[PDB]
Amino acid sequence: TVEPYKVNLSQDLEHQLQNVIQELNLEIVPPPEDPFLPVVLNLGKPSQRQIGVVPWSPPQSNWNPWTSSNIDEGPLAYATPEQISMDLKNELMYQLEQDHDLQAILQERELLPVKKFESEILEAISQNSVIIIRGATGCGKTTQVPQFILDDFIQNDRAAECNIVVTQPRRISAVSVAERVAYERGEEPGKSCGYSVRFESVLPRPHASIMFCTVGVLLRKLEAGIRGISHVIVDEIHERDINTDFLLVVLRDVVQAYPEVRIVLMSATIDTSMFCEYFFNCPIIEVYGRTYPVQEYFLEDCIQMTHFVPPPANCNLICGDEYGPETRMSMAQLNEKETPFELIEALLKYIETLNVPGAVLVFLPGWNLIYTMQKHLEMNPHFGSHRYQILPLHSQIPREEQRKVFDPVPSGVTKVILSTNIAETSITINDVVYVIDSCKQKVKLFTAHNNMTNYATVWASKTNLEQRKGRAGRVRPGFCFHLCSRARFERLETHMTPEMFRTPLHEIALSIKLLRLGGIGQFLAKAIEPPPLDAVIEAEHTLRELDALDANDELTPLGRILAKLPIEPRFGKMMIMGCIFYVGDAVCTISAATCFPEPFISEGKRLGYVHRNFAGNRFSDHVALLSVFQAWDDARMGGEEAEIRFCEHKRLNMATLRMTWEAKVQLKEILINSGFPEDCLLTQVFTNTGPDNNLDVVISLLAFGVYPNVCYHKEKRKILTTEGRNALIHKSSVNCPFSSQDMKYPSPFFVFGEKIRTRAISAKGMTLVTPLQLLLFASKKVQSDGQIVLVDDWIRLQISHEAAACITALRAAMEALVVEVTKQPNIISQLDPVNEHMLNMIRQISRPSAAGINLMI
Ligand SMILES: Nc1ncnc2c1ncn2[C@@H]1O[C@H](COP(=O)(O)OP(=O)(O)O)[C@@H](O)[C@H]1O
Ligand SMILES: CS(=O)(=O)Nc1cccc(NC(=O)c2cc(-c3ccccc3)cs2)c1
Ligand SMILES: [Mg+2]
Repeated sequence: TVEPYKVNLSQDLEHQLQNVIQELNLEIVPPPEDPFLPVVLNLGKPSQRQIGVVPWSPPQSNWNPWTSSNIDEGPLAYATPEQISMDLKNELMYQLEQDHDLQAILQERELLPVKKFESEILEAISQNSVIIIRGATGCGKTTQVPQFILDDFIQNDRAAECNIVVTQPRRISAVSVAERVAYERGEEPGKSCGYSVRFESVLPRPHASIMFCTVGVLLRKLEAGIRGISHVIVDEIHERDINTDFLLVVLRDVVQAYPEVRIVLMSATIDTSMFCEYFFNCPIIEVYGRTYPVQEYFLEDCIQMTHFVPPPANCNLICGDEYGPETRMSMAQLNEKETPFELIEALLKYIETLNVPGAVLVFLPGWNLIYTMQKHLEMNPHFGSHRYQILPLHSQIPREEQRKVFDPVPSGVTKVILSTNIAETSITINDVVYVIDSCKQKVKLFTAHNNMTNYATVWASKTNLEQRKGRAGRVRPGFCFHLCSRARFERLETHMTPEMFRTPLHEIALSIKLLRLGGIGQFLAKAIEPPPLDAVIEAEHTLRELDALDANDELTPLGRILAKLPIEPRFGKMMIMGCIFYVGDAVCTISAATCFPEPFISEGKRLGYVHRNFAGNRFSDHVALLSVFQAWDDARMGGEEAEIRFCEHKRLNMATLRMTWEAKVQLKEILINSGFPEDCLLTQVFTNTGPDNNLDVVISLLAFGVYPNVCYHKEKRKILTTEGRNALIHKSSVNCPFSSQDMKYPSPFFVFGEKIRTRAISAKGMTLVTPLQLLLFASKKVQSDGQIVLVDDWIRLQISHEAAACITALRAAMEALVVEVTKQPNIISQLDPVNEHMLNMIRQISRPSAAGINLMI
């Protein structure tokens, strides 16, 4: 157990709290008659009910479908479709006529398996409202089909009547495919091709254009409707991305009401009968090309071929008699929960002895096991520049480094790709003869009850291993090396659990309400495979708690704002609260930074003197974050090269800071348009060492945003979670003790970003908060016996009943103000003296000094 923490609160402040509560006429819960029966201090403190179909209209010559606005300037404002159609045709005919590098690219395009199905695909699309283009990965579904459709309208003098939307499940795919199709038309993105992912877009031209966006972005732009679009291409439907599954529900209603629209669903070689039945038994256009017979090998075959020996229910124990005693004895020593890196090294050295030039595609879960495998290889001098080109391929690296996987290598060098499941069905790498398959997947499991994020390394499906096996037989007779026992393969599920089954639904719930599609549960019931009940109940509960929905489950003015903001609704509300306190910029910066990896280059180690200094004396990763932005935004003043020098010298990832800043500008814009004043979102300079009340309030609002992630510090890295369970301070934290010197925290309480479950519970991105900040924002339920208070039945404080119930009343007073503010956001300019008195009182108890703490000593 742990003793109740004493909160040394001054007599002056305890009166001020009581005064404000009295001035606001707040119904404070009085003390208990006796101990043993404690009282809850929590103060509990609508629109008419409505199904609806998202409206549709075809392309128009004086309309820009991407900016969702009229063209009332330039030549295209008055110009007729016939002129635009001829102007765009003549331009393309002349380009193909001249550019010899473009002619060569078109000659590569015309060799892709999909090419010979061009006639049938175009014929199918023209006849039917919806079709499915099923076909193996590498035929050219993604890159060619949109072009075929566009060219067919250009060549047949109807370029003005074509505007294609193409949805991709991943961010990287939307941007990469746009860059790829642009190159294939001898352009950069911004002409015939463009992309619109989250916090980054390059808009294409208003006519005869393709938009490669993510589904999340499309849904956020449907508020007006699908106006000025001829075709909607939903790509990679087989991956079962939750937002894609959701869009198919929307699009089916759209097809039914507006059958003139054209929907093209594109899928790998899977059972597409589910989607066919869903879209009124639509046609399935089959696409195929040359494939070679790939030899399948499992963990037994690999260990035996390489004569491998590991260092110092389990399916590695189960092994057939048709194998060797040492093979069976060797395999048995391998832990299934880890990937054998030394075996992959042994498999690469075996691939050499076969004397058949070809690239090796190594499938791994995430950026960690790719980083680990890469580091492991470069240690051995054999896997050097002269003999091996080892290229990593995951989401969070520059596109320059990702483009290099397609580049040919000089003969004598082997191209080894250490990739995630991006290279499973989403992209095809050429000259791939060998595939080393870990047989694992990285999925984000989230259990709401304990607020546990688990980036788990779970088993892949049979369908996954069959698709990964097929990545070898596109050049010549290939080999696939599965690192799973022949027993384990039998125990694998046929298909991966679709995201709809195992993902929070509150972001989708808001989308449903914004687009006015009716009831959350009513709409999600129409899904191709509806989500489980508790996930819909959990979503409806989450949005009610935030006052995003009311008792009638109808969207509130607050809920409308949260829907438009593309971040966690809890961070969206934290930003709204931030605006009220005139710290809107800082909270927008913090909110943005959650969407990107850490700007620090720590390399999975403890932080150095340089990175730790950004934290100041606040014992906060979030203060460190805000501080690198202050330092970075100051360094940018001296041009681009000075920015690159600052980043290199301070070991910072420049691409991360730029994308995060860009995101902050876009979040800020959505608040401005929602009615919030300009001068409550200004970049206010701050100190991370000296007294700063604006930073005090940011950390108070942080506590709200990351709730229910709070923890208690015991000794060294060992911390106590909200479940009363043991957890660790993450190595990458500033609050992680460097070497043996134990940190003297002025408070044991920490709010934090993610509650990562691995071997043990690891709290990442930690910020120290006072016990007053704990009671104000980082708690829901509070019970008092008169002397002790019980915060969410996990930790106890020794604080005056009066102060604890008053701090609990401010929380309710703030919620009430947030509701009033969201009805008319411009009221934060001039507030009632009474409202500013409770804001000033929150500002007061946000201070360290308020809890008798001086961070400078
Ligand atoms: N960035 C790229 N660099 C080189 N080749 C590429 C690139 N993107 C796609 N390709 C090639 O284009 C062809 C079609 O790919 P794609 O349209 O993604 O196929 P799919 O039908 O599987 O979606 C493949 O041969 C692939 O190797
Ligand atoms: C609604 S639709 O489905 O018919 N068309 C559609 C589809 C997908 C995406 C977008 N639009 C965008 O992605 C973006 C637009 C702007 C923008 C807007 C105004 C001024 C300046 C920039 C930035 S991103 C439209
Ligand atoms: Mg594809």
